[PDB]
Amino acid sequence: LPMALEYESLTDVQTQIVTAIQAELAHFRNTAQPINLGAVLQEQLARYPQSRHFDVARIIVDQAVKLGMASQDHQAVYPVWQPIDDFSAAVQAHLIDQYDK
Amino acid sequence: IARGKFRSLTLINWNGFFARTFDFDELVTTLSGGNGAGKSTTMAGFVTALIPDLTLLNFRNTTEAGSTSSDKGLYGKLKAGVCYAVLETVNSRAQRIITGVRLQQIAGRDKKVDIRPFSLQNVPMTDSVISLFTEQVANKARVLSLNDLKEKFEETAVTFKPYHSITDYHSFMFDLGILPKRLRSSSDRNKFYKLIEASLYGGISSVITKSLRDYLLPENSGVRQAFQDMEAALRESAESVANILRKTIQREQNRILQLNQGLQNIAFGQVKGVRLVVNIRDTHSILLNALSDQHEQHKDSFSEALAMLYKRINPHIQTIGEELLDYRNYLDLEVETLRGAYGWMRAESSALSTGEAIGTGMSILLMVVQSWEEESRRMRAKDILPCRLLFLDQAARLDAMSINTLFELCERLDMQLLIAAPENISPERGTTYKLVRKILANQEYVHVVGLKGFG
Amino acid sequence: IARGKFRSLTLINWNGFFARTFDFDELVTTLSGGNGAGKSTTMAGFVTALIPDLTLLNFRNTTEAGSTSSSRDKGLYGKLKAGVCYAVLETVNSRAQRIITGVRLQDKKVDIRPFSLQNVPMTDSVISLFTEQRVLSLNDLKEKFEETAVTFKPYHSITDYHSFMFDLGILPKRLRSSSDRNKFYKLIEASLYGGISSVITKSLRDYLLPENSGVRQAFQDMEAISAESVANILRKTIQREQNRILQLNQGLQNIAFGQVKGVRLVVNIRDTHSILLNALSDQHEQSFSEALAMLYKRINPHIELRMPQTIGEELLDYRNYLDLEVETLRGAYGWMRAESSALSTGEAIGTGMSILLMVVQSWEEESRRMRAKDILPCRLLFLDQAARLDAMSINTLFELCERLDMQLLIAAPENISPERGTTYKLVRKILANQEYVHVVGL
Ligand SMILES: Nc1ncnc2c1ncn2[C@@H]1O[C@H](COP(=O)(O)OP(=O)(O)OP(O)(O)=S)[C@@H](O)[C@H]1O
Ligand SMILES: Nc1ncnc2c1ncn2[C@@H]1O[C@H](COP(=O)(O)OP(=O)(O)OP(O)(O)=S)[C@@H](O)[C@H]1O
Ligand SMILES: [Mg+2]
Ligand SMILES: [Mg+2]
Repeated sequence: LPMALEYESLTDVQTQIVTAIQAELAHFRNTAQPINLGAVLQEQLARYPQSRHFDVARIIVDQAVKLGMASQDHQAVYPVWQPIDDFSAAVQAHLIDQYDK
Repeated sequence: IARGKFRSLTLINWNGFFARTFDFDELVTTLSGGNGAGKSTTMAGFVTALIPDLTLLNFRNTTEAGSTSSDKGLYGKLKAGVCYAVLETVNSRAQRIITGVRLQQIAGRDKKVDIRPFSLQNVPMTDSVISLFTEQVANKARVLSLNDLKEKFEETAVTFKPYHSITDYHSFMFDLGILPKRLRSSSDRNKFYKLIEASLYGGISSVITKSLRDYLLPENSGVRQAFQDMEAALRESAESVANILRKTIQREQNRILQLNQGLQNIAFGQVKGVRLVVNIRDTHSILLNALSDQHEQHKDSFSEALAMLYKRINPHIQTIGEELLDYRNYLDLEVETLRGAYGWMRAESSALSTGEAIGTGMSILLMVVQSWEEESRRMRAKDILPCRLLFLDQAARLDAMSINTLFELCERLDMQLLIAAPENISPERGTTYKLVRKILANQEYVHVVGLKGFG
Repeated sequence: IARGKFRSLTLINWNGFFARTFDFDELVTTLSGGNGAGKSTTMAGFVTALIPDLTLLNFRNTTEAGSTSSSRDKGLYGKLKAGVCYAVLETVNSRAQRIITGVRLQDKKVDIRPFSLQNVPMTDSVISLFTEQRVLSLNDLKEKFEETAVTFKPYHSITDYHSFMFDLGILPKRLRSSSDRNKFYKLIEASLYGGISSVITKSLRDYLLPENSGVRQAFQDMEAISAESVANILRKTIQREQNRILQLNQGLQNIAFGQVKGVRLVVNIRDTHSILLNALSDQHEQSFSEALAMLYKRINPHIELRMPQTIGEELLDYRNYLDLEVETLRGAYGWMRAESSALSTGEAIGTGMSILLMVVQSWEEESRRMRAKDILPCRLLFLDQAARLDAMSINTLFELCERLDMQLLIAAPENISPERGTTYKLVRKILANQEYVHVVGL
């Protein structure tokens, strides 16, 4: 029966990506220019390699929402699957208009 | 061989959901979000669209799964006015199908609600599922009633058919391969619904363990029928029955023999295997052994006759006669979970952990369907195939190893899974719908976002 | 200004664990890893350490929440090995006297016999206080201590164990009879599985408002008459225990679970019983338990049986006068009676968890009388599969302990655990076909 005790550290620079993405999107708040994730995404992917592709998405989305809400989202209309990449991945969401506070 | 798949469960005027469509991926559809979002309810709407039978519809809480204490769950999730819950199907014949349920609250005195099943055929792939129940007045949506739907289509290449009896609804879906089992009698509906319910709360659905042979076994309507008749002729046979049984059992035992093989590289925690060990009651085993080698003839109702024979082997405990014909009665089914400890062990919740149990449970369910479908090949055409789909609300209970294994499975056999991660992290393979419940004028308002293709 | 808490849970010989020490965190302890790695089981003994009662210990599986099917195996047997096993805790009284409470463990039935260990030095790892170079059995160990400095007590009846822990500074309640313990374990169960404890709600007043054992004895004797006094008593016994709750509420106001922004305890005075206290209050006409049984025999209801003193007896238990109700908040109609069939998985647990605090809080205070004024009982709950709670939801939980001076043991199979507090990672792997679990921290 042996027994020691070892602790491991988890370093996730995912926090920087968030902050840079925060301001990157926050940038849209200032100006009435909405946040079309069909463009915000198709462009942002071009920066970080497809290795951490997914993760970047979620956060741009997660962040894109905590900032507002689509306007023609109460006009009951099926959002079209706006594609990105050269391959498959796509995104579904109307433009993000009016703000919250 | 083409196989149908659901494409969209669009809910209308529901709790926090006005006109929000839900596109299902070829395999997995993960509902991402925070607590009290709309994940579960979204499925609630789904469940409903299939089994609009209120009798069985009961949305408890994932904090109560063995609650045999039947307030409800279906009312709230809908707002005032007219609502819906519809399904988009891709029939093996590339036929778009709109099987849906219409809802509308009722006089506020008792939480009661109404349901009218309906379907829409030949719906130009040009129009969105949501553009079927909407108008545009003064720039604010207007949900329309079924009598409104009728008119907008009355004269068109599009066919519409309101239903009265659930059976009409059900049977329709089955005819076009949306439903695997024959939903004729209401008792059938119980079995089905409970499976769907079982997939949800996750785990070793107890109710589907006691009557374990009531789900995996076809009780041949051919046997009783054809067999009896032989007697109608005899009057005006001996052990030709004994042969029928052990061959009919040998048959199905070969059926089960394989489905198991379909579950070997499954790894959930410690569970490295789930099988359907098929045992034969000694009571009947020696009877089958009796009506074979030995021969003490008493040719005086074959039913009645056989009965007396049970007195031969059984010095313990008419109705005995007949019952003792059906394939089933000559068995004793069970389930086992493969580990690294004592080889295989009868499946036992008390002996398994949260995860280990869900997987096993999932399995059992996988098997349920992989029995109903084939057991229906006859009553179906050679060119139609049902859809296979299950649930796993609160799928966070599964780590990475377990959850991943669930994938390789659906891919393994061809299926879809509307999982739900109360947490934001989750599988990169498949579709992801992130939800965010917002407040506008003190009114619920879920916020959806789509992601698919990553892979 | 004092405080007591938990320092470490300890297992011995258990299935997958030859001997492990989990040092309890200051505020919150968490367990994460792969499905079926040794999480619940670790808590299982924690539950088996506090309540060594085979009649109560029944670890069904999550998937089965409200299962009244007590036919199956209580499931604890296969959770350990064979031969000699142990369950032990390390708590620090308000006095700071390191205590060691726990029990030995060994068809499919399980034997169990509790014990204690006082005046033990801290500079000695309890781990070696049960291990030898092998495990030196109960009989070997009693000699260890005798001459030296420590107190091991071979407990006969379970009643004493508790009657020993409470007197020291652990149990927030007087576990006297089975009645008393049955309810305890149930709370602990409610913290393990979560959600609104179906059981507690249906009998709220039985886990919140205690009995003033005296109003019963004193009352009856006297005659060996009265008037508006007995009535008077109840009133101030109600409004008192009512303001008690009032405060318990004012604490859980900034909770955040899904859409639940609050929990409360609506203390209401039954229509029936209400009328009695208004009648005895200012009016009058024509056992004293009997007299009452007649005044109630005027107010005409539905159900109608009865013995005059079993009735009056029931009308001297101020608690039977009140009828509690638990309510949650929402941006919606807000203040609505909680309802399992209403709140989502998260909301459920959040609320459920809240009430348990009412329990413990109420209990703690319920016995500051029969306990040293220098000691402040240790409070702690559970939460298996906390993965069901999102960040906001989990944050709030944390913030609560820092509000209710308490400790919380959680367990999330999830690979993502917080950061506020020590955290353990467990990974079980096959070795010689013998169940083995590697324990490391992160
Ligand atoms: N019968 C009901 N009555 C009133 N509100 C309801 C009812 N059923 C659901 N809701 C609402 O729906 C929300 C819960 O939605 P769910 O879809 O269960 O959420 P959830 O996202 O699954 O949460 P989890 O399970 O915690 S991850 C609550 O905030 C309620 O206001
Ligand atoms: N009654 C039992 N008999 C024998 N082994 C058992 C019994 N109950 C549990 N186990 C074993 O213990 C393991 C589960 O241990 P637990 O500590 O409960 O796992 P868990 O990590 O809490 O589960 P989750 O919540 O699903 S991640 C399994 O791999 C089983 O082999
Ligand atoms: Mg567990
Ligand atoms: Mg839910």
